[PDB]
Amino acid sequence: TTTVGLVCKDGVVMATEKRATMGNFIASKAAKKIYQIADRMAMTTAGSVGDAQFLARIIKIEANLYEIRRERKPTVRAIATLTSNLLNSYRYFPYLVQLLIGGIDSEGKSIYSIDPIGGAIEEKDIVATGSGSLTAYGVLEDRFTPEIGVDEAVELAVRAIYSAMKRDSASGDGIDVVKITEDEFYQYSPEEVEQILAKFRK
Amino acid sequence: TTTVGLVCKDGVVMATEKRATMGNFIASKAAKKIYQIADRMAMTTAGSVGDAQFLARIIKIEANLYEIRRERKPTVRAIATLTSNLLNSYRYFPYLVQLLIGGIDSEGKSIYSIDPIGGAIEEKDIVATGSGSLTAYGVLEDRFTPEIGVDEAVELAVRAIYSAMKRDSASGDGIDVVKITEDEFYQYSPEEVEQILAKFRK
Amino acid sequence: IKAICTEAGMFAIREERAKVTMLDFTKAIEKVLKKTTPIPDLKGVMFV
Amino acid sequence: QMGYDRAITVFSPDGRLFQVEYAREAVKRGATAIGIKCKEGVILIADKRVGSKLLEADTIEKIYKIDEHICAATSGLVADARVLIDRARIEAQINRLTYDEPITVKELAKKICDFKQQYTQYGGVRPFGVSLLIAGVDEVPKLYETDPSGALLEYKATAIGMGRNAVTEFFEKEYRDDLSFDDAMVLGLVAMGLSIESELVPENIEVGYVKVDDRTFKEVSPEELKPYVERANERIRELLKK
Amino acid sequence: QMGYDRAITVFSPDGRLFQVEYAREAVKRGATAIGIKCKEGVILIADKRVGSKLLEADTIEKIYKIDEHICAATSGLVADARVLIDRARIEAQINRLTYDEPITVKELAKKICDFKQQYTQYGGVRPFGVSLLIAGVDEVPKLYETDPSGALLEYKATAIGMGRNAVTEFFEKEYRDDLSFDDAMVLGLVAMGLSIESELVPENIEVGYVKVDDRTFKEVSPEELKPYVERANERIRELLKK
Amino acid sequence: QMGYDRAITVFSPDGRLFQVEYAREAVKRGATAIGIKCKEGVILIADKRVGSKLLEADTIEKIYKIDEHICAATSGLVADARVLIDRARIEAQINRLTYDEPITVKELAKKICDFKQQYTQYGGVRPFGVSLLIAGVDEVPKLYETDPSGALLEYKATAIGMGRNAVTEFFEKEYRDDLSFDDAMVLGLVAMGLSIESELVPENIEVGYVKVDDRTFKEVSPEELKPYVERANERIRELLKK
Amino acid sequence: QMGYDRAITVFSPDGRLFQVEYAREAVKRGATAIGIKCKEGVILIADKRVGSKLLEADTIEKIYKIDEHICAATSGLVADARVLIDRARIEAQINRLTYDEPITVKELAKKICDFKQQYTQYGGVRPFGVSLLIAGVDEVPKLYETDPSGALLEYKATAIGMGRNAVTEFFEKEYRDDLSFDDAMVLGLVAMGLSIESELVPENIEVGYVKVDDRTFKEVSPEELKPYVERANERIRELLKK
Amino acid sequence: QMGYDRAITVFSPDGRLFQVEYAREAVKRGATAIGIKCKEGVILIADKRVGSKLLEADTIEKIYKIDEHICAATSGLVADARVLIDRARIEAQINRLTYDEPITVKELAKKICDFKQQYTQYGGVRPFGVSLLIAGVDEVPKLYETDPSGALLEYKATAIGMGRNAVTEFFEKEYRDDLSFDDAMVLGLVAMGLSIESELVPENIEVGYVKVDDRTFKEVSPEELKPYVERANERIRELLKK
Amino acid sequence: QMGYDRAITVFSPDGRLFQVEYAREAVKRGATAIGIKCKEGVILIADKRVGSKLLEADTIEKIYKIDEHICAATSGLVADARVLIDRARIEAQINRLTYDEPITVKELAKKICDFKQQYTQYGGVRPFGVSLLIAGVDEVPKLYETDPSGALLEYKATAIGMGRNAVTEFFEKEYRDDLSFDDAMVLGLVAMGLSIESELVPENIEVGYVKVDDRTFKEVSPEELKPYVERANERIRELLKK
Repeated sequence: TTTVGLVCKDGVVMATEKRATMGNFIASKAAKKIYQIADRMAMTTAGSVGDAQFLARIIKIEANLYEIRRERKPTVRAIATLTSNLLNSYRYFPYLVQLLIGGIDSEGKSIYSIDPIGGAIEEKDIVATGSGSLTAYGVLEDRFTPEIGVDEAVELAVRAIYSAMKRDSASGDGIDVVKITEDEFYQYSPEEVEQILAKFRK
Repeated sequence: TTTVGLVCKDGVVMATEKRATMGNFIASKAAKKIYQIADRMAMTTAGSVGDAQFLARIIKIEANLYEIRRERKPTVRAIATLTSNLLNSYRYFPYLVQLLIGGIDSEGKSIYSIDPIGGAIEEKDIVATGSGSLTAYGVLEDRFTPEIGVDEAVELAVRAIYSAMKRDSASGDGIDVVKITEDEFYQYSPEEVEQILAKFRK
Repeated sequence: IKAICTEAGMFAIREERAKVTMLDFTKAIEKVLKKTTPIPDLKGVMFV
Repeated sequence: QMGYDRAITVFSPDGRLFQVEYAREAVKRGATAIGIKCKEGVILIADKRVGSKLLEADTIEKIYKIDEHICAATSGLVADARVLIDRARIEAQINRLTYDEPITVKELAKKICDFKQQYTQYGGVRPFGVSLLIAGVDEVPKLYETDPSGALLEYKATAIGMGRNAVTEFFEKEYRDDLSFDDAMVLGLVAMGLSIESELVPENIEVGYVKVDDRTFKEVSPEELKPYVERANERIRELLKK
Repeated sequence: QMGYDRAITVFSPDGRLFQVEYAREAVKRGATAIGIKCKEGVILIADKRVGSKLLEADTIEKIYKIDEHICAATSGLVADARVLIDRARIEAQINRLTYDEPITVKELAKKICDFKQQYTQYGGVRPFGVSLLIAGVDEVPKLYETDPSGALLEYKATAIGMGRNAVTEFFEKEYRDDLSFDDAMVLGLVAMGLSIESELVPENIEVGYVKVDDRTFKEVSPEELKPYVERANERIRELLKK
Repeated sequence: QMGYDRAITVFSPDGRLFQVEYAREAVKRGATAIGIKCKEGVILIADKRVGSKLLEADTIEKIYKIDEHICAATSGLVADARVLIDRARIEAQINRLTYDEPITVKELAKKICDFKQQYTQYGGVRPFGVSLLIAGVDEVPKLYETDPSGALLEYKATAIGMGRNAVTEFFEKEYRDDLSFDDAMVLGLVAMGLSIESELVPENIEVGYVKVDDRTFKEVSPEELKPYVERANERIRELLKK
Repeated sequence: QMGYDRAITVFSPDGRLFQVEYAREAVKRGATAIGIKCKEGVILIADKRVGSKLLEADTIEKIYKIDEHICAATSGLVADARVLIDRARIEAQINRLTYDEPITVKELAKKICDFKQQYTQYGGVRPFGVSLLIAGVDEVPKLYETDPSGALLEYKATAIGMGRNAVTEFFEKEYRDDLSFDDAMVLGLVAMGLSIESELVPENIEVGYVKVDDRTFKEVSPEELKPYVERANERIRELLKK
Repeated sequence: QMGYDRAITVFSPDGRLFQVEYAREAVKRGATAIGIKCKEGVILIADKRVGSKLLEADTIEKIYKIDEHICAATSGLVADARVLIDRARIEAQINRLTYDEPITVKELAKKICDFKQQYTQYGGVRPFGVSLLIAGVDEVPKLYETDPSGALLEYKATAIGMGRNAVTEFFEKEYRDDLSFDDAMVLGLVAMGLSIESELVPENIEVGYVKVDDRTFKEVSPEELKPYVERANERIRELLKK
Repeated sequence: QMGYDRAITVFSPDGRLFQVEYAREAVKRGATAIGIKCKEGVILIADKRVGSKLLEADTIEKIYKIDEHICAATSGLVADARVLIDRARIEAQINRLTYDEPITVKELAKKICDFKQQYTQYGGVRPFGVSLLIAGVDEVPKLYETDPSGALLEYKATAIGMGRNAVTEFFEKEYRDDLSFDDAMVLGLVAMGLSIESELVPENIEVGYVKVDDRTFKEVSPEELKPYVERANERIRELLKK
């Protein structure tokens, strides 16, 4: 499996593949890998479905409680660090998930990549996560632009996953992309996204 | 994955190579693996990003708690013992990491090597640690004199790890220098470092 | 209060005057306090 | 009153908790600590007045560093305040650990008020007889007063301690809302001067503050107290003759 | 004297155990908060008049977000309020953790009542001397009063604190179920007006609402509260002629 | 004095518990409830006629579904009811958890009493001054009253609350053990009508039942209730003219 | 006064704890202990005076060693001192465990005043009723009086005990910050001899001292007190003729 | 006094804990235990007469073995004597467990004082109503008296119980350090003669002693007692010719 | 003295525990039990006399075996004896578990007494209301009396309960140390007769004994009580003729 993230100056744009494939397996008809943490906050996971979903419930519940406490919107940092800590305290029940918890706040736009050993680290350019990550970097780093919008960012999140998929058998499809342009939380949803790669193949 | 450190005559210099890869996701290559304990205290890690930052955050918090409560800046030996005792606490799950804690304090410059399990031993002016340890000792000690300064110490730090890199393949390219002279706590980051050793390698 | 006024005028006599002033008053007051305070405000050193 | 003040568990038919108020009579035994909040920073001024010349002036202080951009004062028991405020350090720390965001002054106040609050509810352990002034700047200055109950009240000019009633009267009259850091500083030296009822020496007082630009705690040296104190002494003498 | 209000583990022969009705008297002394229920939402109003110009005219808060669709307002000690409001926010979220369902006003209410009763039942700890108003629209608007007893009472529209009786009489006559959001809002501003026997200026009141057609909490901005108040003041003045 | 009544772990010189005898009267201080057993089910009727037009007609509620086929009414303090019925409900589903058995009416009340036994023995906690009547059909109809002490009494017709004494007398002459469901339902209401001393309106009183054909809790909405009430109201009139 | 001294939880109306007041009398009944701090060290002297020759040559023990360069001496209840001091040694060892640094006198003092504070909060455990003067040389000499209340106060020359008042008056004239190591320790013997109202001999005083220049605590033999005692008698004699 | 003595927690205006000093009165009633140190060992003599002659008074017994060079005699409750001695026994064997050293006279005394003291500060539990004298030669004679308070006073001769009064007033004249092993054993036996006001029989008395040149507790059989008893009986009789 | 008697954490100002004094009066509102020691063993007798014939005296027990060579009798509450002998049985056997040794009479007497002391430290538990007489043969006969206070005393003849005084006056004249088994038994029986003031009937007395020679406990039936009871009863007749 594989998930991608990039930091634009207009938003944060990330992508997932909903399917989680062992190597031929179909986990589910559709499932969730993109969790809406806020209209400005997102969680895109590569790893297990069940751990990712488990952690997400906790986090969604604590984002809104943290908001009511400071009477101030959750920062990107504050959700990130919480997940590092949540993982290490509850590791008694095994965790095998990499998270990308990102979004938009006053400081700007940023993504934090979290591994299940812990850690939250600052990314302002390129990030990709999973077994398809190695291939994905090849694509993203050559075609990155700092001045990039969310409009050319979706095309890239597609391209990056699309290559991982065509060279990993353990990378499922059902490609959803989330865009957070700082005005809304758009999900293109599978049907349009499949048409972005229809014009990259043929 | 190898770290160095040297006492100069006037500061403490440590360096850490960025490139940490576990599986098919590169964790670090553009994200840090050095954390700020106090103004002119650092801790460098060789080992996983996840382990290294989670344990360092506690030590960093308690460094602040030290400073404020007693109105006393903590020493390298103070931070060192504390870290040892905490690595005793949990060791049920991955918590085996090679830490170098050094910097400037109000009794001189010190480096202390903290063993993965607990324990702390001191190093007069040269340390290493890592799997490149054997190659690094040669490069640093030959070009180490009692009278080397911080400018030429940052140059050296890069030379030990990059001579070592060749014999290794648990490490790759991307490197960070930190310089702690008591006038700056600057984090050199890939760009700068690649450019200084561009004159001293070609 | 009538006794304190009387103490003060008597205090003046001890100080070789007919003039009653503020130091003659302060002792006169203390004499009467002696009886019915002291209550220690020396526990103010234990309060920040 | 009469057994409905002799335990903390009780209530009175007045609907007071007389035990808490007595805990607040503890705040009024101790010395005055006064804060002003202005748009360009926050000002904290503490009494450091020594009972003797054998008392060491260095610690008898109120002012505690808590966070990089948070200091605070206390009034109440000495004993209660240091334990309570070492709790506020920890709490500030916890927040930094788990969110990696330095604690806002407002959140801090809600957390340490709730800590005093378990000790007010419980019968097995007394509340602290302390009020705090929690002063810091997060993005823009903030000033709160904690009650001995655990009540939380936002202020822009406030006092606790013995000198409090006169300082309440004082900031009605004198304080203005267009004032700078420098101008409101002097005014708080006149206010400390009023409460102690003499013209201050800069060795029986201590100042800490947080400015927005600096975004730090500093502690004002005796060298650096003097221009505020000299300016003050001029207006303080006028109120002790009129 | 009574001897039935030494602890909460005592009862009266009257059946009206006095020590929790003295937790009730604690509420009354506190300052007012009114809940007004309409068919287009619920409106909720509470004091912010507190203190003079020493105190903030932006004192935080009496009008709590509990959810992003539930608000709460209080009377009694804001200390006892603090810990309770904390538990409310976590509890509400806890329903969300284990169901991913918005907690309904009725279900939220029953859980805070249960929390209150832990402290009420044990004799080694006192009740919270605070009452709560819980206002939301789950999908039908609902309004409850939770007593310091942790007892539950439902109202069409209700108030608590010093002004309880004035408002009570006010809505007795005028309140109808056919009021619109505008009508009911201005009517509750008249009633708040009466409670403090004075006009309303937009800094003495914080006012929030949960709307039917959004089912989300939003707090009315200071200058946005100014036109409701402007029409209300007319009426408050007519009645303080009397 | 008298008692020996400030501790529950101390018996009076009569040998009684003043504390519990006192807590029995708090059931009475609260609102009436009328339970009636017939041979074609068991009806429980609960008073929800209370306060003025300031309250909603729904005032919670007072007749909780305990299980599918078991219900209970409450009289007395609401706060105490809230937690009691919480345990009751959880224990009803616990029997099905460990036996997959619909809980018997009998056993459920015995364990409602067993919880309450614990809060009568242990002085670390108050008695609950609340009484539930427990109506259902295990497979025959049974009506119990649970008591604050934890005493347990099977009835075949009863009242509790304000009407406890009044209605015992009503039923010596009137109540038989050969009544129909309908007759019984009307007769429990005449008596309820007797208690408040007034005509009943079905728009503020809540009736539920469990029949023997049904074996399910059902609840009677006011449209249905109308003919029952109309046959009650003639008789309530007959009574209040003598 | 009455009822505010039957536990440590209760406050009296002035905000004073009368329980805590009785704890200062506890300090004052017991034997005098004087500390005099100078630039070159800090000397701690405590009364070893015995009312019989049937008590030991050195009665164990008036001046404890509690770390490498940190000592304390006692006045008040000497029973509590055994426990207090068992703890003080451990806390100073502890900091040597966890940072492997000599603990500073201040932070050691903070921690012991937390251990008092722990028994002050709880009303189950009565507080410490003994006062220790913890003295040591770190960065520079430091000297504290840690009170039963759980408060620390720093002094530059100090006293506690029976002699407490007499030696406050003495140092007010005689102590100055120009005093050598020797002129100071000798001045404390003069202070001690007034206090007992007798010439000093080595068997009725116990001296340790702390050097800067060794950075170590030493405990001075009765033999090496003998010269200083001799020097001291002249001044004591003059004072006892005044 | 009153009210400052019907709890452990209470302090009196004197600073004394009258509760603890009333458990020293529990010791004071029954019976002499005598300790006498000398420069050639330490001898511990104790009473062993108990009631009439049905009681076997040749056993039970004050001089309990605690180590191979540690013995203590008791005065006060027999009930308390067993547990405190048992703890003492535990602590002695902990030193052997963990250091492979018999514990020193000083440290055992030090410890067992701290144990009594822990129990002083806890409320709802009392200190022990027994007093011991701790006699031993580690490598040096020591003789201690450990108090029901949990304080430590080293003596070179003392007595507790009924005979305390007699033996003090006797030892003013007689006691010296020039005593040997023999002169002390007979002299403490005279001391005890005065205390019960009679001549001694080696049946009703028991002696254990710890000698420097053996480093053993040894318990003296009545045949061995008897020679020393002859020496003493003539002295005791001349002194009861007053 | 008044009020130093309603806690057991409380000594009185006269030194004595009056709480314990009142715990030794519960034994005396019980039935006598006499123990007498002979060279050939140890005999334990107890008053099984019952105030009516609707109870069956034989089964009501009085005197229980504890170990296979230790027996024990009770006086006081039946109730407290049940907890205490169950303690006893478990403890006697616990020695056999970890040493494989039948428990020594002293040692059991001691361990029961340490149990009883522990209920006399803490004010949270009522001290025991019985006394046991512990009589067995370990290797030699021993005959103890345990006290509710948790004290042990060796005796060679003793009683507990209401007859305690009379059996003391009796055995003061007639007790010898040179008695045989048959004589001791007779003497104890005679003595019990004085206490009840009347003849013995085999059917309301129980006698159990442990011989040294055999070291096995055996219990005397009514059948075999007969020879002894004729011989004893003639003496009782003569003695109580006077």
